[PDB]
Amino acid sequence: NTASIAQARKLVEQLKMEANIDRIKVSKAAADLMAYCEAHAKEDPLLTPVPASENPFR
Amino acid sequence: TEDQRNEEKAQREANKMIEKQLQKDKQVYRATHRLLLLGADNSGKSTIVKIFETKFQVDKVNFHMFDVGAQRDERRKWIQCFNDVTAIIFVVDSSNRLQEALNDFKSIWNNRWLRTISVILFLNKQDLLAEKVLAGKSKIEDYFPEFARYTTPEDATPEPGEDPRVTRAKYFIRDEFLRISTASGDGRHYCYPHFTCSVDTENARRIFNDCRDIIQRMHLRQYELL
Amino acid sequence: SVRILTACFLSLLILSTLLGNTLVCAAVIRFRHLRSKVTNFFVISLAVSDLLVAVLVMPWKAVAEIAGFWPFGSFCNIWVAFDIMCSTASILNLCVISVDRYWAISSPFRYERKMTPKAAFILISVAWTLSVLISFIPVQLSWHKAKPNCDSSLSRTYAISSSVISFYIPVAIMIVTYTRIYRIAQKQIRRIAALERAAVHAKNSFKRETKVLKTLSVIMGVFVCCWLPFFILNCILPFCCIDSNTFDVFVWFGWANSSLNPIIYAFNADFRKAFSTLLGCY
Amino acid sequence: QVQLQESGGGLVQPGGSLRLSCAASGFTFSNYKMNWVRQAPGKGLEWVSDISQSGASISYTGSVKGRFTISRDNAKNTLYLQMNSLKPEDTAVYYCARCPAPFTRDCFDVTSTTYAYRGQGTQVTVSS
Amino acid sequence: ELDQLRQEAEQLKNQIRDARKACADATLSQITNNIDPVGRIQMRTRRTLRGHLAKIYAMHWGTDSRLLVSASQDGKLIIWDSYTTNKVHAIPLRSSWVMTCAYAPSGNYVACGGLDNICSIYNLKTREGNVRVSRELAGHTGYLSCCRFLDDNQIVTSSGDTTCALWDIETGQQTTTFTGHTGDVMSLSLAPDTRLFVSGACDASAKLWDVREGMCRQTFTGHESDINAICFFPNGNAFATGSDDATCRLFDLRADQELMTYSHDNIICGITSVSFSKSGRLLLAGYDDFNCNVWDALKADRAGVLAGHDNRVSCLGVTDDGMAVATGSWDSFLKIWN
Ligand SMILES: CC(C)CCC[C@@H](C)[C@H]1CC[C@H]2[C@@H]3CC=C4C[C@@H](O)CC[C@]4(C)[C@H]3CC[C@]12C
Ligand SMILES: CC(C)CCC[C@@H](C)[C@H]1CC[C@H]2[C@@H]3CC=C4C[C@@H](O)CC[C@]4(C)[C@H]3CC[C@]12C
Ligand SMILES: CC(C)CCC[C@@H](C)[C@H]1CC[C@H]2[C@@H]3CC=C4C[C@@H](O)CC[C@]4(C)[C@H]3CC[C@]12C
Ligand SMILES: CCCN(CCc1cccs1)[C@H]1CCc2c(O)cccc2C1
Repeated sequence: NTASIAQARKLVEQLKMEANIDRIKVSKAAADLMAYCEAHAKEDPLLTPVPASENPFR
Repeated sequence: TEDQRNEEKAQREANKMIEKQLQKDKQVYRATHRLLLLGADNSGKSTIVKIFETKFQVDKVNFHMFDVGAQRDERRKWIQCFNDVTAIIFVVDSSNRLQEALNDFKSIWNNRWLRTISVILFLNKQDLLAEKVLAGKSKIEDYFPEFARYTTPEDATPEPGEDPRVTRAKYFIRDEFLRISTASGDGRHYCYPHFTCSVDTENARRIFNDCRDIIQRMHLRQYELL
Repeated sequence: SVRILTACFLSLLILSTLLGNTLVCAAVIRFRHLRSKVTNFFVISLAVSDLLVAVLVMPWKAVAEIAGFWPFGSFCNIWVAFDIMCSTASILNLCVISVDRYWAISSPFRYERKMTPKAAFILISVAWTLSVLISFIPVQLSWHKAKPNCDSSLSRTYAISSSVISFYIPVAIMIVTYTRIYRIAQKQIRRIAALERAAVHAKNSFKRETKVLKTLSVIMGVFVCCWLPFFILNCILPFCCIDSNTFDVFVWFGWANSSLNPIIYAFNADFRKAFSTLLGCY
Repeated sequence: QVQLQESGGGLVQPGGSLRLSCAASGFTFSNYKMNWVRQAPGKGLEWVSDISQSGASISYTGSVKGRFTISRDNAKNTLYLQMNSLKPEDTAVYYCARCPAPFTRDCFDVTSTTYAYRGQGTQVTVSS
Repeated sequence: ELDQLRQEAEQLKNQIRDARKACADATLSQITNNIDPVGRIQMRTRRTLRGHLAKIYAMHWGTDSRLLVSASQDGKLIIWDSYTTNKVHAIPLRSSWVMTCAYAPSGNYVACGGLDNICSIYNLKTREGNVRVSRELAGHTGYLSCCRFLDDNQIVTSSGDTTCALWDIETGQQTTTFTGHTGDVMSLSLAPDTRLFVSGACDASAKLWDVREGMCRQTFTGHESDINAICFFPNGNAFATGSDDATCRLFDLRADQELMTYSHDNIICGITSVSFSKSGRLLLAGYDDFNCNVWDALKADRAGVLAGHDNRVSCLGVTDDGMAVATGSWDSFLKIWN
């Protein structure tokens, strides 16, 4: 019995520990991913296709 | 470009040496029949042939048999490593753990990645099954109610001097795995039942005979003769 | 309308032969996995012999059969060597395929061990060497022509001996190999039936057995139906009984195998997939 | 978050009857074959019964054929086990378990000691 | 008391769910409305790499975007020049049943392991000029499922024993163990600012672990079946995951929740592998349906497809400069795409 009680205690302790954090308001978080893509879309060879003079797999 | 030509020559020599090694290792790999060995803790899988590994050869054919020993009871991810073995050897202690063996067999049989692999089914401890129906309170009827309505196949072969109750119990337990395997085999994979007990040497022949049948049935399917 | 109709059939049959034999080559050069299996070396080798029946043989007789005379002149003996060669190469490749299939089914472990690319290139080069040997040498030494336009009449010893080597030996081989394959398929059918019937009996096969007959009866029945009527009369004519306009029907029956061989030997689900992709079919 | 809660349980008389209930959340319940497994006191987990995605195919252990009936509601996201003629031998915790991946007939790990896709289970005790 | 602790865990989970609902402004699909779609991505196989005798079961790319590693269940671990197609090394292994491999960020070492429940490390830059086992990291009690180097001394491992571990390779011992997963841990991804990592684990959960502190900051639970695959988005603030439930899903760290799900009812296959492109704008995923879907990470459109394999796409990865995708599969071939 008492081992299963300690497993439930460890779940409660972890849940209590991750409940307490600040959560950054989702519109800002989605806007930051969107901003990161816009800032790097010029670099990205898979998003922005590449000529055979630059593509090493050409 | 001689700086590049020197490195190209170095990579070309490396590649051609590696390809020579991989060709010799392709022969060792293709020559070897990989097998996966399965069963409950009560199943005598450790004594069928005379990870843990067991290499044996029959008629100059190499069988390499793997038992996944020291791992957790949930298997749905590690079992996917065996999608390319030539057979699964599945070992059952005849006794109630028979329903655990049937549910394990069903899950091995119906898995997306094991659909192409035939099962060699060793129904082990038949001496214990025999004495425990020659004596004791017919409890197979209580674990499996269909053992009232069942009767022996007329193509069933008894061993010399076995009692008809032993034959009835043997072929009943055998036919349950045949019910599970026949329900979805699709001609893609087959079940090869054998009766056995822990003193048998002939099991090593039986695995070779069934691997002939697996590869024959595979070639017959390939040429649309099955 | 007989000449109009005959031109339509022979033109279509050449295109059917060209297309089918080229699809088999095209699928192997496009897709790597169809080239990986050593069984398919013999299928490629068959399809090339059949493609040569389509390019080196059928067109020039078809034009001569439309025109009613041979227009190509001194090409005649070269065309006879092409005809014997591509006919023999097709028949010997059908025989070598039956030996490959019988070795795989009869001795599956020894087959995995011994059917290396070396062994397949030996059997392929033996088939094609025996087709070159039986054709060009008896033609350039003029042993092939009758004992006294491209009339194509053959000496009795060359006709019999070349029919034995190019047809009656490979027919005895294909009959034995597909008879032994039938007996193996009957044993495996019966053992599958015993276990499925035991499952049904505890729950309380002739369709699968008919697939054996249907597949072997297509394989041998089409081969024999195309080539046997030619190779029986090819023994009779120098030993003489038959009108030339009728004998030419059996010549076209023999060559029609190069058209049918892709459907018999290059139609596993992987080849059907490769054709379907390459040709945009589905 | 994938979870299952079992309901129905406690003490009942031998020869009696009792309906178990399970409510799912965090999954599209219709895509999963679903199961009951039981643990008797001091003994291993054993399989009781299965129901497929559609409810058309069902199965039971040989101890249970006729005596229990499994059923499901793909619109309510619930699984049930109506139990009849209970023996003392049926005394166990009963767990609602789910097959691991959607769209398949294999269910390897539903009887495993630890497994992610079962509920907490409910006690069923069969005695006077 | 077990019912009281289980009930307090239900109270805490309901409280965490309400804390996430308080943060949940709008779905990312609405935020990105003004952004132009990617349109039809065309990527074509620029190489096929061949030589494995059995199913390729794993990959990693070098930091040079030029060498890559793959493993197969014949017991081979091959290192390739991706520009030239040349095999640079072809390491034999003690146990054939490999399930992961990795390549140190220096290129000095390669790791692998599988059903042996060991992680074996190979030095590529030995004084004797030959590849050999530098160490075996034994101690996991179920199959090694993923591993990844921080540097030439430190490796994170993931296991069927439902744990991750951090090892120091010179020491040969677990510098930490990460224990909170309930299913078999399937895959890892390390943060770009390498102080954190994520795992997903044969339960609906992914966890974010602190490398220095040794226990998870957050547990993400929005999946529906076994998470097979996981990857950071290139800024380290979000990650993708793919599972047997046929969805990919994007999660924030900072908002503690899902942002998006990627699916069609046309897809009934488990996802084996996931990776972003360099901008994060594409999310690539490999599937049991034998192909890869390319997703716009900001929209959930299928911006394209990679479809070159005869059997399961087992692994996928994008080079450190984003210049190519590699994909491996159970037919024994790698394809490289650009
Ligand atoms: C005798 C001459 C004039 C005509 C016949 C040439 C024959 C022998 C040639 C033509 C095409 C050739 C095949 C083309 C493609 C392949 C696939 C490759 O993976 C192995 C060799 C193999 C199987 C070749 C074997 C030899 C072959 C069959
Ligand atoms: C072992 C394999 C390669 C043998 C193949 C059979 C070959 C060699 C046989 C079959 C047909 C034969 C020919 C048949 C007819 C004649 C005409 C005769 O007046 C002289 C011999 C000659 C020219 C034969 C030479 C040998 C021959 C070409
Ligand atoms: C141009 C090609 C494709 C034509 C092929 C004709 C085929 C389909 C014909 C020729 C001979 C036929 C077979 C002749 C005899 C039997 C035995 C009988 O008990 C079942 C049907 C079966 C097995 C037939 C099936 C169809 C068959 C194989
Ligand atoms: C389909 C038949 C093709 N040809 C027939 C050539 C013609 C004869 C009359 C008009 S056109 C045979 C000729 C004889 C022969 C042979 O002895 C041995 C091996 C092949 C062949 C091929």
